[PDB]
Amino acid sequence: VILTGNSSLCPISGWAIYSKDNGIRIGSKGDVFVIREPFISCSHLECRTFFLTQGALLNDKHSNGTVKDRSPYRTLMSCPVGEAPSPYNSRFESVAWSASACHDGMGWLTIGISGPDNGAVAVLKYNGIITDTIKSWRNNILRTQESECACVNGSCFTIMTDGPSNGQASYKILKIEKGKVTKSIELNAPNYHYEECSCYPDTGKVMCVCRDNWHGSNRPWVSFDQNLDYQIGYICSGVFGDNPRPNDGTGSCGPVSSNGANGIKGFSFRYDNGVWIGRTKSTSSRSGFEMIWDPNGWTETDSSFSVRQDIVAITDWSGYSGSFVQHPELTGLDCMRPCFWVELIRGQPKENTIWTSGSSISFCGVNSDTVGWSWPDGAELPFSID
Amino acid sequence: VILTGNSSLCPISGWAIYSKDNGIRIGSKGDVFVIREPFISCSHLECRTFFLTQGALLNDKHSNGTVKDRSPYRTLMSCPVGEAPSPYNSRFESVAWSASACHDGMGWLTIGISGPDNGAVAVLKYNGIITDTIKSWRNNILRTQESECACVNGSCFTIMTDGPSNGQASYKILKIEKGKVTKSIELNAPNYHYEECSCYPDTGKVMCVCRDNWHGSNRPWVSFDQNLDYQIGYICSGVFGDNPRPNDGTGSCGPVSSNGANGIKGFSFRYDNGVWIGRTKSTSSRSGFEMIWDPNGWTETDSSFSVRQDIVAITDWSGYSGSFVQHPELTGLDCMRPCFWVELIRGQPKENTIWTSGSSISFCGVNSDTVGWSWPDGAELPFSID
Amino acid sequence: VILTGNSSLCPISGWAIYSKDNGIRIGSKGDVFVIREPFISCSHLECRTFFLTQGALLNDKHSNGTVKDRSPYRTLMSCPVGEAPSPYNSRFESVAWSASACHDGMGWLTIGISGPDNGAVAVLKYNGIITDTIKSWRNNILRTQESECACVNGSCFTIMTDGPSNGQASYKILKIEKGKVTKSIELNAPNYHYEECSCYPDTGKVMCVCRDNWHGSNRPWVSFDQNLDYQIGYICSGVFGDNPRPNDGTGSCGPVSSNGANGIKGFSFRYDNGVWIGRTKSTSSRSGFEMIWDPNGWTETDSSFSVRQDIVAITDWSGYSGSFVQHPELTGLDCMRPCFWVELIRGQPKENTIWTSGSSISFCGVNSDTVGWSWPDGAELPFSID
Amino acid sequence: VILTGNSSLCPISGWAIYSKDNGIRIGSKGDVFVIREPFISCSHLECRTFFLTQGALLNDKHSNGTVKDRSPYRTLMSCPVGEAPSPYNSRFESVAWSASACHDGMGWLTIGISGPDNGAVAVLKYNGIITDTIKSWRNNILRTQESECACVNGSCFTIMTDGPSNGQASYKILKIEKGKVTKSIELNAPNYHYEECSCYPDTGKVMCVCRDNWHGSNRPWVSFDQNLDYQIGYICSGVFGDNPRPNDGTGSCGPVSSNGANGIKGFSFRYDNGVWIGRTKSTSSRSGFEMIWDPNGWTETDSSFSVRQDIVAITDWSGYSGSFVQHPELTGLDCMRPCFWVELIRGQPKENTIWTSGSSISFCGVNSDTVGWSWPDGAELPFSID
Ligand SMILES: *[C@@H]1O[C@H](CO[C@@H]2O[C@@H](C)[C@@H](O)[C@@H](O)[C@@H]2O)[C@@H](O[C@@H]2O[C@H](CO)[C@@H](O)[C@H](O)[C@H]2NC(C)=O)[C@H](O)[C@H]1NC(C)=O
Ligand SMILES: *[C@@H]1O[C@H](CO[C@@H]2O[C@@H](C)[C@@H](O)[C@@H](O)[C@@H]2O)[C@@H](O[C@@H]2O[C@H](CO)[C@@H](O)[C@H](O)[C@H]2NC(C)=O)[C@H](O)[C@H]1NC(C)=O
Ligand SMILES: *[C@@H]1O[C@H](CO[C@@H]2O[C@@H](C)[C@@H](O)[C@@H](O)[C@@H]2O)[C@@H](O)[C@H](O)[C@H]1NC(C)=O
Ligand SMILES: *[C@@H]1O[C@H](CO)[C@@H](O)[C@H](O)[C@H]1NC(C)=O
Ligand SMILES: *[C@@H]1O[C@H](CO)[C@@H](O)[C@H](O)[C@H]1NC(C)=O
Ligand SMILES: *[C@@H]1O[C@H](CO)[C@@H](O)[C@H](O)[C@H]1NC(C)=O
Ligand SMILES: *[C@@H]1O[C@H](CO)[C@@H](O)[C@H](O)[C@H]1NC(C)=O
Ligand SMILES: *[C@@H]1O[C@H](CO)[C@@H](O)[C@H](O)[C@H]1NC(C)=O
Ligand SMILES: *[C@@H]1O[C@H](CO)[C@@H](O)[C@H](O)[C@H]1NC(C)=O
Ligand SMILES: *[C@@H]1O[C@H](CO)[C@@H](O)[C@H](O)[C@H]1NC(C)=O
Ligand SMILES: *[C@@H]1O[C@H](CO)[C@@H](O)[C@H](O)[C@H]1NC(C)=O
Ligand SMILES: *[C@@H]1O[C@H](CO)[C@@H](O)[C@H](O)[C@H]1NC(C)=O
Ligand SMILES: [Ca+2]
Ligand SMILES: [Ca+2]
Ligand SMILES: [Ca+2]
Ligand SMILES: [Ca+2]
Ligand SMILES: [Ca+2]
Ligand SMILES: [Ca+2]
Ligand SMILES: [Ca+2]
Ligand SMILES: [Ca+2]
Ligand SMILES: [Ca+2]
Repeated sequence: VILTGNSSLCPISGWAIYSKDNGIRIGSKGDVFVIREPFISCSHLECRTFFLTQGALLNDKHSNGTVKDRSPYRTLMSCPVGEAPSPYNSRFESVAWSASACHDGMGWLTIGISGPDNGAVAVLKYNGIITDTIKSWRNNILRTQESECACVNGSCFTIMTDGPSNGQASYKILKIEKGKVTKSIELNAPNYHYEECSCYPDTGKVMCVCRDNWHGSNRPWVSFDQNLDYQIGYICSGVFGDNPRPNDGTGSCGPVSSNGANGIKGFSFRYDNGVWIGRTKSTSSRSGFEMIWDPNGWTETDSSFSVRQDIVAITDWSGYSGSFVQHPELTGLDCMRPCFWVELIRGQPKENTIWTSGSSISFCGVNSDTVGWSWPDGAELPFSID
Repeated sequence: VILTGNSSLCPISGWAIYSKDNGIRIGSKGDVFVIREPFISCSHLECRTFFLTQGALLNDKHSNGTVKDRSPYRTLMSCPVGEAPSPYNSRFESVAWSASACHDGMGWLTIGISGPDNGAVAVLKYNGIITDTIKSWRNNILRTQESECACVNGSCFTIMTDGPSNGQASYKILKIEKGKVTKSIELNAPNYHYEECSCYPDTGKVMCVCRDNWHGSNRPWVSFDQNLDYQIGYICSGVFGDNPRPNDGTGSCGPVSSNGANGIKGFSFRYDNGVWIGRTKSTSSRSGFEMIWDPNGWTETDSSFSVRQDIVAITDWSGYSGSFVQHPELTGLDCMRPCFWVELIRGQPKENTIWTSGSSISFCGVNSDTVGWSWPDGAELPFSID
Repeated sequence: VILTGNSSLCPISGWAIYSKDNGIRIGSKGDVFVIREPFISCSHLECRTFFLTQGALLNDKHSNGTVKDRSPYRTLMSCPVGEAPSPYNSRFESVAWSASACHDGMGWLTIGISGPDNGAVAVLKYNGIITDTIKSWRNNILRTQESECACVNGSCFTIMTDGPSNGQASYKILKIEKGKVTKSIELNAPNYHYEECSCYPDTGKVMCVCRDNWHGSNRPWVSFDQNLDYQIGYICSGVFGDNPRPNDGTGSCGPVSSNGANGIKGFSFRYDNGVWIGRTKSTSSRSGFEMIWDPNGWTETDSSFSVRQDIVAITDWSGYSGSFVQHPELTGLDCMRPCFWVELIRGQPKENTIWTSGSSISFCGVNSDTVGWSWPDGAELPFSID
Repeated sequence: VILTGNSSLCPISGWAIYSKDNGIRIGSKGDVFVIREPFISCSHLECRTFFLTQGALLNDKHSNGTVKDRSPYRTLMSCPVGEAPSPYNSRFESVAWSASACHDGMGWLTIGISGPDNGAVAVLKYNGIITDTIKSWRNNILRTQESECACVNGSCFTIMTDGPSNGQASYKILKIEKGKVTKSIELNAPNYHYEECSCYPDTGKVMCVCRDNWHGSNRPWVSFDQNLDYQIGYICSGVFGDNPRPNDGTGSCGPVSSNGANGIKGFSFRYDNGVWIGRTKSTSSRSGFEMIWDPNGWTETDSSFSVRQDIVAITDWSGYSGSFVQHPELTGLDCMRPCFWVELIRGQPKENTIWTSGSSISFCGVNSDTVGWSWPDGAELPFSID
C-alpha cells in the first residue's frame, strides 16, 4: 500500500495518552540505552520509537556525558513504542548524530547524518539499503529534523539546515522517493532560522513547525506541496511556543526577538486560522508541558486562547517534543490523526549526574473526552554510577 | 474470523495446571518487572499474560512500595503466558492504573484508565490504535475489571465502576465494537457493590462475578445479553467466596454483611444451579487457594459441597484471581472452555520488604483426571534491595 | 504436512557436531536458567532444545540444590538449538518435573507431569492447548522419557513408567493423535525395567532404548508398530551401555545384573544386527562420552566392536543423552537421519557448589568424514554464588 | 529466488558508513559476547553479522584469553547488523573455530570447522541442516575465509587452506550447491600463500583477495569461473596492503618479501587495472584504517594513487577486514554493490586486559558524496574484570 496522504487533520478536542516507556526508571537496573530524541513514526502496520544513542547503557561508565554530541559512536536505533530502549529489543538503523525517519507505506526511509562538522554526510536508507547520500553544502554542521519526515503519495519530505545556529543559515526542503532525492530547494528566507523541524502531511501537502535558534521565541513554519512550492512564516500567536521565551503578550508574523536566541525542538498543528501549540510550562527552563488551543493563533497576534491541557507539571523536567501522524491506512479513519511525543530529560545540566538521557510519553488527538494530568519521568536521581 | 461466543461451558471434573511463570524467583537475578494482576486473555491463535507495572524492576530501588497505586508511571503490558515479565519480552499496551483486555477474533481490545482520581479517563485501543475514550462520570476513581473482558459475536463487554469503594457506587455495562463504545447501561442495583469483575461468555450472553468491597463477603454477579438486558444477584452458597469472609455457614442471595468490607478480586463459574468457586483457603489473609464444586451453590444457601481441589497450600501466599476462557476457534472443541489464573503476592504488607509483586499460575477445566497439589510462588524473601 | 515416518535410518559412518550451547559458561554472567535434560526435538521446519528448569538462574540464591527434583516450581521450556537457555529467549511449554515433546508435522505435542508422588498427572498439550491428561495408575511417581517422543503418520508414541525405581514397575506405551490418547498398552515385561526411554521412528514403527534402574547394566529396548504390537529385549552386546556398568565382557539378551542397579538416561540406534551405542567413558561415574559401532551388537553377546568415536574426554563431566531424528520432510533426504544430544552436568554431587546444571552438545549421523575430539562444558567452577 | 551473480561491480567514488555496533561499549554493562571476526553476509532480504565466540561474555572470568583460539567452545553465531552480539539476540550457526557463510538466494550456507589440529572437519549446513563434511587433507589446521563466501547462479564458492602458516601450504577452491560439495580443485600455486580470503562475485566469476602469512606484504589473489578454472597473482601496487608491511615503494606482481611474514585479514576490489585497497594506516601495528583508490594498482608497481578516504584514525585500534556484496536482488540496482566491514580489536596483546574482543563498523560503496572521518571502537579500557 502507498500512503496517499490526501486526507485532512481529524477534528479533535484534546489529547489522550498513547504511550509511556519509563525507560530511565527501568534502566536503573535493566540494560537500557542512554538516549536522546525518542521520536515516534508509524507505518500502515505499526508505530516505532526512533532514538539516538551514544552506544552506552544507563548506570555504566560509558554514559559519562563529556562525550561530544556529534560523536562517531552515535547511532540511530528503533524499538517498539512504549518499551524501554534496550540492546535486546532495538533494531539498528544508521550511524548518526542527527536523524529522521518515516514510512511511505512500502518501506522505512531513514536518514542518518554522521562525519565531521565541516563535511557531514547524510546517509539515506530505504528498507535498510543505502540509496543516497547528501553532503554538507555549507560545511557547518549539516543537520535535520530529529523527528519523523512526512510522506505523501509515494514521496517523503524533510528539511535540512547547514550553517550557523546563532545567525542566518541555509535551509533545504528535500523530496525523497524510495530513498533517492528527486528534488531539493533552498528556501529564500532572509531573517528566518529553521532547525529541528516537526513536519506532518495534511491534505496532500506538508506543514513543518520548527525552531528558531537565532532570534525568534515564536516558532517558524514552512509549508509546501508535492513539487516543493512553498510558503514561510512565523506563528502569530502571542502564546509563544519556544523555550526560552518571554511571557505571553503581543505576537508577530515574523520572529519575536525577545529571548529569541537558543530554543527547543517543538511542534504545532494548524487548523485553518487556529493552532494547537505544545510547549514547556516554564519560560526559562525545560520544565513542564502543556497543550494550548488558540482558535485564531495561526494568523492573529493576541495572547488569548481557549483551551489548555496539562501534560507535565512545571515542577518536572520535560524536553524535546515532536509531531507524528497516524494515516488512514493504519487507523481506518477518513482523516489524518495528529499525535505528539515529549522527551523527558534527566541528568545534566540540571541535575548532579555524570550522564544525560530522556524517557518519553506520547499522546494522540481525539474528539472525545480527555483530561490533563502530569505524566513525568519518575526516576530517582542520582544513580549508583554517580 | 469473529468469535461467535454461542457455545456453552464445557463439562469438567477438575482443573489441570496450564502455566507457571516463576516471575519472582527469576527476578532475584534477571531483569523482571515488579507486577500486579497478571490476567490471561486469549485470541483464536495464542494466549497472553497482561499485567500492570510501575515501570520498575525487582531488586531495584524504584520498586520501593511507597509509590501510590494510581500513579502516572503505571502501564499495562503483556507477555507470553508462562514467561517472566521482563522489559525484554513484554509488549507495551497502554498507560493504565486500571485495565482490561480481550480479543474479538480480529483484534485486541485494550482498556487502560489513567489520570486523576476526580477525572480519570479510559483509553480504548483496537489493534493498538486509540479508538475511544470514556471519562469518569462520578469523579471518584473510574476503574474496571483487572481481567479479560468478554467477546460475543463481534462485540466485547466490560464493567466499569465510579464512586466509593466503601459505599454505594455506580456501575455501568459497556458494549464495545472494534474499540468503539456502542452502548452503555447503568445498573439499577441499590445496596449492591461491584468491583474488579471477572466476566466470561456463555451461550451468547456474558456472566460477570465480581467483588463487593462495601458489605458483602459473598460475590455479586451480573449477567446480560448483547442488548445489555441484565440480571443481578449474589452467589447464594454458604461456601463464601470473598476474602476476608466468615467461616462457612448459611449464605444469602444478597450481600453477606459479616466480614463484608474489603475483599479480593476473584471469580466463579455457573453451571445451571451449581457453581465452581475459586477462593483463598484462609478466611482472614490472602493465603492458599482451592476450587470448590457446589452443585446447588448458585441458588441455595447451604454450606455443603461435593468436590474440593487444592491449588495453593494455606501456608503460602496467594492473591487476586480471575477467569479466562478458550473459545472453540482456538481449541477446536465445540464448547467454551473455562480457565482461571491466580496471582501469588509476595512482599508488603505481609513480608518485610520494600516492594510488592506477584507471580502467576493458571489452570484449565477438563473432563479428565486431575489432582490437587500446591504450586506456590517459591521465592526466598527478602531480596538484597531490602 | 504430516510426517509420514515410513523411511529407514540413513546409512552413516560417524557423527558430525551439530550444536553446542555453552550454557553454563554464558550463565556465569548472563541470565541463564539452571536446567536439566536438554533434549532436542525437530519439526518439519526447525529444531528446538527442550529442558526442565526449577525457575532459577545460575549464580543466584534460588539455584540452591536443596529443592527436590519433583518440585512445584519445575517447568518445561524450549529455546532454539545452540542458544543458552534464558528467560529472554525461551518459550514456556508446561509445568513439569518429567516431560516429553515431539512434532507430528502439524503441531507440537508436549507432555508435562506434575503433582504429588502418589498421584501425578501428565498434562498433554497440542499447539499449547491442553488436550488430555493421564493420571498415575500405580501412585508411585508417574514419569516419562525426558527426550523426544516419536511420530509416525499422524500419531505420536511415548513410554510412561509408574512404580518402583529399584524393583519391578509398570510400563505403558501411549498412542497420541493431536494430543489425545487414542490407545495404550501395558507391557508384559516381568524382570524388565524401563525408564527414561529414547524413542525414534524407523520404517513405520518405533524403537525405544531405555534405562534399567533395577538390575541391568545393559540397556532394555521396546519396539512397536502403529497398533502397539510390541517386542521387548535387552541389547546383547558385551559393550555395556549403562552407567554404572562392569568392564566390557560377555553380554546378555536379558538384564546384566553386575553393577545393574541405578543408571543413566541413554540411547542406541539399531542397524539390523548391529548397534550404535552412546555411553560414558567411565564405568563408575558420569564422565566422558563415546559412540561405538558394534556390527553384531544388537543380537550377539561378544565384547568386540568396530568403530569408536570420542565425544567428551573421560576427564570431563558428561550426563544424560538421548536420541532425536530429522525427518525427510525437514532434510529433503529419502531416509531418517539419526542424531543425539548429550547433557554435560556441572555442580553437585561431584563438584563443590550449591547448584547443579547442564549444558548440551549434539551430533548428527553422516555418511562422510568425521573426527573424534572432546567437546566439554568448559565452565570454571565454583561460581561466585558458591 | 536464485542470485544470478552475472552483474559487474557498481562504479563508486567513495564509501558511506553502513553500520556500527558499539559492542564493547555496550558490553561494559550489558550481556555481550567476546567475539572475533564479525563478518557481514547478505541474502536477497537481509544482512547479518556472523562472528566467532568462545562462549564467554565481556566482563566475566570466562573471557580470560588464556583459552587457545582453536578450542572446543568456539562457535559461529549471527545477529542483525549493527546490534551488539548478545546471547539474547544471536542465533547459533555452527560449532567452529574457523568459519564462512553466504546465501545463494534460497538458503544460508554455513561452514564451521572444528576438531583437532591434525584432523579438523568442516561441517557444511544448508538452512541449518548438516549437508556435507570436509576433513583436513594435510592434517595441519584446516581453515577457511572468516568472511562471506561468494554465490553465483545457484553455486557458492569458498577457499580452504591446509598446511603451514609460515611456509608453502595447500589451497583448494570448493564449489558448493545446496550445501553439498560438487567440485573442488587444488591450486597449483608454488611460492604463493593463501589464508583468510575475502571473496566476492563479479560478472559470473569470483575474485578472492587474501593474506600471505609466509612472505608477502602485498596481498595474493585468485579468481575463477563456475567450473573452477582459475588465475592467480599478487596485487602489484606499491601501496602495500598487508600488515605488517614496508613503507610504500615499488610493488611486485609476486609476493613482496620485505616485512612479508605474518599479516592480517584484508580485502580489495578490482576495477579493470585499478584497485580499491582497504588497509591499516600503521605499517607495524593494527592501527587505523583507510580506503585507497589506485587507478593502475592491480597491474602496475608504482606507489602512486589517486584517492584516500580515512575510516579509522592511526591513533585507534583496527583489525581484520573483509568484503561483502549486496546483490541486485537485494538492492534493486543493476550492478553488484561492493561493501566492507572492519573489526576494531580491543584488549590483548596491546592493552592491559585479560581478554580480547572486537566491535565492528561497515561501509558500502556509492557513486555519490562521502567523507573521511574516524569511527573508532570507543570503549574505555580496562574493564572491572581486569
Ligand atoms: C450476531 O451479530 C449479528 C451482526 O449484526 C449486528 O448488528 C448491529 C446492530 C451490531 O450489534 C453489530 O455488532 C452487528 O453487525 C446480528 O445480526 C443482525 O441482527 C439484527 C437484529 O437482530 C438485524 O436487524 C440485522 O440485519 C442482522 N445483521 C446480520 C448481518 O445478520 C445477530 O443477530 C447476532 N446473533 C446473535 C445470536 O445474537
Ligand atoms: C547457470 O546455471 C545453469 C544451470 O546449471 C545447472 O545447475 C547448476 C546449479 C549446476 O548444478 C550446474 O552444474 C548445472 O549444469 C546453467 O545452465 C545449464 O547449462 C548446461 C550447459 O553448460 C546445460 O547442459 C543445461 O541444460 C543448463 N541447465 C539449465 C537449467 O539451463 C548455466 O550455464 C549457468 N550459467 C553460467 C553463466 O554459468
Ligand atoms: C497412515 O494414516 C492414514 C490416515 O488414517 C489414520 O486413521 C486413524 C486410525 C489414525 O491412526 C490417524 O492417525 C490417521 O488419520 C491411514 O489411512 C493409513 O492406513 C496409515 N498407514 C500407512 C499409510 O501406512
Ligand atoms: C483520497 O483519494 C482517494 C482516491 O485515490 C479517494 O477515494 C479518497 O476519498 C480521497 N480522500 C480525501 C480525504 O480526499
Ligand atoms: C568523565 O570524563 C571526563 C573527561 O574525559 C573525565 O576527566 C572524568 O574524570 C570522567 N568522570 C567519570 C566519573 O568517569
Ligand atoms: C500522485 O502520484 C502519482 C504517481 O506518482 C501521480 O499520478 C499523481 O500526479 C500524484 N498526485 C495525486 C493527487 O495522486
Ligand atoms: C454456534 O454457531 C455455529 C455456526 O452457526 C453452529 O455450528 C454451532 O452449533 C452453534 N452452537 C450453539 C450452541 O448454538
Ligand atoms: C523507600 O521509600 C521511603 C519513602 O521516603 C524512603 O524513606 C526509604 O529510604 C526508601 N528505601 C529504600 C531502600 O529505597
Ligand atoms: C514413503 O511414502 C512416500 C509417499 O508416497 C513415498 O514417496 C516413499 O517412497 C515412501 N518411502 C518408503 C521407504 O516406503
Ligand atoms: C541452601 O539451602 C539450605 C536449605 O536449608 C540452607 O540451609 C542453606 O543455607 C542454603 N545455602 C545457601 C548458600 O543459600
Ligand atoms: C543477467 O541475466 C538475466 C537473465 O534474464 C538478464 O535479464 C540480466 O540483464 C543479466 N544481467 C547482466 C548484467 O548480464
Ligand atoms: C586467567 O587464566 C590463567 C590460565 O590458567 C590463570 O592462570 C590466570 O590466573 C587467570 N586470570 C584471571 C584474572 O582470571
Ligand atoms: Ca528561539
Ligand atoms: Ca488568540
Ligand atoms: Ca467483601
Ligand atoms: Ca451447597
Ligand atoms: Ca544483568
Ligand atoms: Ca542400570
Ligand atoms: Ca560385537
Ligand atoms: Ca604477510
Ligand atoms: Ca599506482
